[PDB]
Amino acid sequence: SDLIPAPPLSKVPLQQNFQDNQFHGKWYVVGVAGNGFLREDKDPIKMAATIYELKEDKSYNVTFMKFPMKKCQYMTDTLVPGSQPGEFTLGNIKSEPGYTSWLVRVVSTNYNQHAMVFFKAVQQNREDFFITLYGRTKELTSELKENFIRFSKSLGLPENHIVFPVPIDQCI
Ligand SMILES: [Ca+2]
Repeated sequence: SDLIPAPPLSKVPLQQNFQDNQFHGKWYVVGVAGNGFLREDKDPIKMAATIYELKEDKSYNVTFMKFPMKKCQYMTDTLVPGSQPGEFTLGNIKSEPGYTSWLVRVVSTNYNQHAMVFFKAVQQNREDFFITLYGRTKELTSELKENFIRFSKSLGLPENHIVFPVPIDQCI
């Protein structure tokens, strides 16, 4: 009853010279892909803003809709500095009563338009991973979306594990 094994970090690019002070602010989740959820027809992933606040200790406070982003419930957690700039540990992506935490690698960004971010369970026995496509706006180019499908598939994901939330539903 297990998941598609997570890729090694060797297959995941890291944004070089990551600028933490340009990555802060509001990002929309334009695309989500992962091994741990299915493209539900009658309960779709909602588009939600994610807020990054940069702290003086170079952590971020991050505010986001709880995964898997089907209920209009938000949480705040912390991105703690990882091995390099642009890589972090995140404590939680939802209510997690088990021994669970997340490695976060900013794969690519241009700060003012798009980002792609990789997440994988830290725990040795866990295979959970996902990728988010961030937009400063609710819409991104065909080119940016196709590149997200490309990256997502490169990590073993089939098409039914890749979703683009409708840039609508402010969770009324
Ligand atoms: Ca946790």
